[PDB]
This record gives sequence, structure tokens and C-alpha cells, in this order.
Amino acid sequence: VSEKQLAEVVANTITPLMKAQSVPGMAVAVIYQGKPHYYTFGKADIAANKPVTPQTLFELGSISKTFTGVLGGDAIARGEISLDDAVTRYWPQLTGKQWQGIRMLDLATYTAGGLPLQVPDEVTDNASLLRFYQNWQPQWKPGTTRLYANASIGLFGALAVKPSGMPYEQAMTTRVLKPLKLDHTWINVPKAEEAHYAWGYRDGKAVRVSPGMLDAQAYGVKTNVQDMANWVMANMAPENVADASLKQGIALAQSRYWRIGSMYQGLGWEMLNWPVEANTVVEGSDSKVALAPLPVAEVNPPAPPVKASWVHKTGSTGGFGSYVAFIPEKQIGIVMLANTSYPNPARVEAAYHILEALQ
Ligand SMILES: *[B@@]1([O])O[C]([C]C([O])=O)[C]=[C][C][C]1[N]C(=O)[C]C1=[C][C]=[C]S1
Ligand SMILES: [Cl-]
Repeated sequence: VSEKQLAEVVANTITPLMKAQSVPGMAVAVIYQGKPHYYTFGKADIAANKPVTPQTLFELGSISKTFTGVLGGDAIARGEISLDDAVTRYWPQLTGKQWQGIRMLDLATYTAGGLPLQVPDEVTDNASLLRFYQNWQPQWKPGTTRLYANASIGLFGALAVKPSGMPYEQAMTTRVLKPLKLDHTWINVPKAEEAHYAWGYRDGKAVRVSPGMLDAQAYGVKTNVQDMANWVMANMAPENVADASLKQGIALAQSRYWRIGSMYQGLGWEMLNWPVEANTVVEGSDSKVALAPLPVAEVNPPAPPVKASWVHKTGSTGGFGSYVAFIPEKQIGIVMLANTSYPNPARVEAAYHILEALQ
């Protein structure tokens, strides 16, 4: 499949998508034959008439969780934490007896027993954060029910960096971003970079993400399409990652911990076995499945990375919608960054269609 044909397949999928979903701007990377290929469409900022470029910063939303998963894996590989350890090992002040039996694994993979999708808006400091988790009453025993949640993996990422003594942003930069040369990926956008920051859009209004507790760990990363392509490349082919603990952390994040229907839960990353049909992946992305509390089948010991996987993550904020998927066996992958949050099934369908052209 030539560069020219690939550019046509991308244009012919994305242009109708943007029209149908009222998306002002998109940046796309396709990973193919050892390198990224970049396609940019529309506007980063409508009022200012600024085009999307390969340097335009997008809000990743929950694709931030893949960075959380890999940083946590790296901590495991340094010997600083174990997924088998009790959450209370890293938070001794968390004295409530309901936390017994809840492992760092459970926090990382949404199986703690019903931690909710969000940290409540009244949580504004450490005292309030502690109170929230102290007062939480699990609806299910640990290791029985997956409920996708910021309050779960968010807390995992905060606790994962504690033994290192490093704050979370610092740990992420030193241990994940810098070694991979992701030098335009930000939890907090510096002043000097602000001109690259797209506006998000919802129902015609410009919007950007506001602060919340555990945001950095759950939904706070911003990045451009070059850094995201290289992030996808590193996760798709970790054999080329030099730092030993980081390479193992990447493997840990794509390891299978639980089966839930047709999908498997990694650390941030989710996986289906390849080959998989589009309707299987599309159906799973629907909110009525994706947000539901669902029974789990344990994968113990965790299964190491399966090369024949569809590996993916969707993420949104108020004004952005992003999606990434890759197939390590085929060495193909895609990044779709957009400045409006459009339906996840639509992201999956487009990503699957483009990657199908490469098979
Ligand atoms: B995150 O982006 O993940 C999505 C995944 C999906 O769409 O199935 C859903 C919920 C949690 C995450 N999103 C949010 O927390 C919403 C926002 C965060 C900041 C502003 S809105
Ligand atoms: Cl600690």
C-alpha cells in the first residue's frame, strides 16, 4: 500500500467523518512500515482561524490512562510497588476495614468493588480525598466486578509514585516522557507552548478542560500528533525501547489481568484478541457496555503481552475526542485526535476501516 493510496484512504474516511460529526479539526497519524504518517484537517481554533498542524496540542482525556498504566508498570519493574500489594501499604492513613483485600492491581484495573467514575467535585485537598476513600462502601467484593473509573486508576497512579518520593508530573517526565523523547506532551501546558494549544468545541462553544483532583492520572494529558504517534510506536514495538524498566512497564501495561466478555483489561490499555471483527470492537465501545459494572474472569498469573491483539483506548474531555489503536503482530497503528467529542463507535469504525486497508 503506497503513501499516495494511504493518504487517499485516510482523507476519504476522515473528511466525511468530520462533516457528519461537526468536528472542527483533526490530526491523524498512521503507523506503517516502521514510521508515522501524518494527516491534518480543519481548524485548531475557529475564531482565530488557526489550522490544525502536527504541533497542535489536543486534550487526550482518558487516553492519559495509558501513560498512567505504563508509569505504574515502570514502578513495578523498578521494584518500588507490586500489583499484589494492598492499597493500604502505600496509604497507611487509609484505615477503613473495607480496604482489606483491595490490591494495587484492583485499583489499576477498576476491580476494587465499585469505586465511582469520578472523584466528587467537593474533593479539593488531601483531607477531602482521604475522606472520600475512607467513606466509600464497596458494592462488590474485590476482583469480582469491573467498573471503569477515574477514582480507581487515578488513585493507583498517585500511589504508584509514592515510594519513589517523586511527585506525579515529575515522575512521568523523568521516567516516561523524556526517555521516549515526548518533549511536547504536558500534564500542565507551559506558557511558551500555549500558542499550540487547540480549543475544544461543544455545541458551538469553545471549551478547555478545568482542574480536578487526580486529573493528571485520569484525564489531564495534552499532546500533539507527533508525540502520540511515537507513544503508539513505543507501545507497539517495545523491543526498541532502551531503558530496561520502561520496556518492562510497557509490557506490564499490555498484560491481560481480567477478561470481561470479548475484551481484556491491561493497565490503562484495553485489548481484544486479533483477528477481531469491527462489530465486536464497535459494540464494546458503546456507553451501555463501556460504563457498566460487569463481572470479570481473572487472568492469574497475568498473561504477558499477546502480539495478536487489537490494543486501544478512547478518551474524551468536554471539547475533545481522541482514539488510538494498534496491532503489534501487524506493526500497524493509528492516532485520531479531534477537537470535539463525537461518539466512540464512530471513532472505532473509522480507525478499523483505515487499518483494514493496510492488511
Ligand atoms: B475518559 O476520557 O474516559 C471516557 C471513556 C469512554 O468514553 O468510554 C469516559 C469517562 C472518563 C474519562 N472522561 C472524563 O472524565 C470526562 C471529563 C474529564 C474532564 C472534562 S470531561
Ligand atoms: Cl510509599
